[PDB]
Amino acid sequence: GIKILLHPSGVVERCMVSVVYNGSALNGIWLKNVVYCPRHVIGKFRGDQWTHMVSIADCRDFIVKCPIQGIQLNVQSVKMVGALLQLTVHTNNTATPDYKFERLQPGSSMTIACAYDGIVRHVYHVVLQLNNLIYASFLNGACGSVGYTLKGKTLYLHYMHHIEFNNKTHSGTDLEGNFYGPYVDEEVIQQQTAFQYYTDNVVAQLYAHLLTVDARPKWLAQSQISIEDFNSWAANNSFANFPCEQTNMSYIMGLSQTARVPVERILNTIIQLTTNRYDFECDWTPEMVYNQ
Amino acid sequence: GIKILLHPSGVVERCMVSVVYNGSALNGIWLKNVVYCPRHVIGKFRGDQWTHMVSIADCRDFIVKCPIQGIQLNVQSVKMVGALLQLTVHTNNTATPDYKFERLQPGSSMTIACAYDGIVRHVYHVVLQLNNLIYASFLNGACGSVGYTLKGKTLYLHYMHHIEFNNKTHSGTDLEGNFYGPYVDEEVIQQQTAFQYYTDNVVAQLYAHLLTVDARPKWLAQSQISIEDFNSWAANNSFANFPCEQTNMSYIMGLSQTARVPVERILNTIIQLTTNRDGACIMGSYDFECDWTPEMVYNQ
Ligand SMILES: *C(=O)[C@H](C[C@@H]1CCNC1=O)NC(=O)[C@H](CC(C)C)NC(=O)[C@@H](NC(=O)C(F)(F)F)C(C)(C)C
Ligand SMILES: *C(=O)[C@H](C[C@@H]1CCNC1=O)NC(=O)[C@H](CC(C)C)NC(=O)[C@@H](NC(=O)C(F)(F)F)C(C)(C)C
Repeated sequence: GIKILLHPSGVVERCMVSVVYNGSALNGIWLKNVVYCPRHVIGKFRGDQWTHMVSIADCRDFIVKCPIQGIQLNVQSVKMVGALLQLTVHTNNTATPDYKFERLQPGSSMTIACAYDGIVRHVYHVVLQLNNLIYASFLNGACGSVGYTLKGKTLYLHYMHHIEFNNKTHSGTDLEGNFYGPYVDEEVIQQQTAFQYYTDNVVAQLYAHLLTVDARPKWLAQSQISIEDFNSWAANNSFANFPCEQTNMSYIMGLSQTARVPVERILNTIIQLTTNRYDFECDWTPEMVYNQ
Repeated sequence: GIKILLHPSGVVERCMVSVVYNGSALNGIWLKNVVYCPRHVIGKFRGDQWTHMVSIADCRDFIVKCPIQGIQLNVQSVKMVGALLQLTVHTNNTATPDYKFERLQPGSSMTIACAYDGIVRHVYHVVLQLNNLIYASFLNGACGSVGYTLKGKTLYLHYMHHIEFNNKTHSGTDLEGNFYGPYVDEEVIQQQTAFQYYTDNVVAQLYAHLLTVDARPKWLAQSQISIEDFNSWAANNSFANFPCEQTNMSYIMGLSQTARVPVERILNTIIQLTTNRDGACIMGSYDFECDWTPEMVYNQ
């Protein structure tokens, strides 16, 4: 069948640590001799206050533990890189894998390893939406949880949790310390970009339905529409211009011959399905549906 | 938010191993000094041929390796328990956690750690259906992959994969060697019982939609139907008798309160949706999903 595929959290679990600073506690990941955690554990500051507030944070206050290895690390250097803190410790993590800090483009998926007190409690699947927010699930003390993927032996880190917004949305930074979207780690109302459907993922979801549930459903459109006529419709109906990624076409084309339904009909079905309308319609990437 | 939550797989990766027997390769789990793996690694036998074929199987032909620990295991004795092989090794797994073999009932969820060659490649979420099948995703060499849950420190093993049927459905045994349902590890057509929706889980899906997507969607029924009037309809529309588990009512009654929508409207919505859905996408699904359990939607 066709399922939402997640990446095994084992390599991330061995690197997770807990970071507690003067009553505030969150999570952090431990790679080589550096621990990466959100900067707001030292306090809730704004704008350019961070440089100076990090400069006076004494390392003896950074209590860092890695429960899965039963060792308490000692901080020696503290450096702010973006909106993250790089905590240099004496002990090198023997469980460090070959990794890479890869930034996500909107529409791509990743595995969140939701962690509390330095221990991963849940893992689940999210996709970065065009508003640069993820629709996830976090409670107090979850900041520092990472979103990742895996390509063979290499851990690809994409995300670290920072803040939750009113409409059940979440934003954080990449492991280089830069937020996704115009969002910051400040507890104020922040304007969001209007939502837009990642069209390639909507098309991938419908094809997954025809390949597993029903080869010919009733709501499927009988007539085609051109990509051009769809893209003119999409510019006024909050749908992204198709195709979002030119590299998704070889997947979608292969999916359409497997399903014996040209993408023109799927696009038309998307337009006809606007009668029936957060939404969760873009969790299925064309790669994940085609490869499996 | 309300998400499909999987259990962290690191405990299972440290215990996974690969078992190869005369060109046949599949996975296995290694707890204490015994390896568990499906019995058809020694051949594709039928009926009661297993006990004789296992008793003549040379332990020197079992090539067992644990790639995450760099250990190659040596098999002392082999005994068949149910449809599973228990391969005694000379080395105790140091990473063995406190575990328990717990058989699932239909309607309950578990995390599948899909492995190949002793290494888990994908983890995903499935729910045991009333036909005692799971709707999963497996290729050749994936047998031996386990489904599991975690309650704090104890690892709860529920399932080990053995066979895939034509309609993209999968079956296997619990870790005690007994299949779920009347299915066996033989490559012939086996009658499956008709599909039936786990009503408690479909109720939990619509409640999940009301709590994170849209509180008052256009397809939510305005009128109610009683549980009994629903169960009369359920017997003719492939829906289980509500409730499937009495223990789900404490969760469902909780979801009713915070959503300000009683379960009677959810049940009447289920009935209306079977005739006037026309492509509505509930919780990211164009289908009735049994993947959302009331406990998972209510707890998180
Ligand atoms: C870090 O672990 C916590 C966790 C939050 C709370 C539950 N969901 C989460 O992800 N993050 C914060 O408390 C964060 C601190 C800032 C200094 C970064 N603040 C928030 O997420 C707040 N949100 C806002 O005030 C908002 F931005 F206006 F939305 C709440 C109110 C604590 C959620
Ligand atoms: C063990 O690793 C595999 C897992 C399979 C491979 C394809 N998808 C899976 O989940 N088990 C088998 O290949 C199994 C071996 C028997 C001796 C138990 N055979 C099958 O699953 C076959 N299915 C049938 O013949 C069926 F029962 F009629 F459906 C196929 C045809 C190889 C899938």
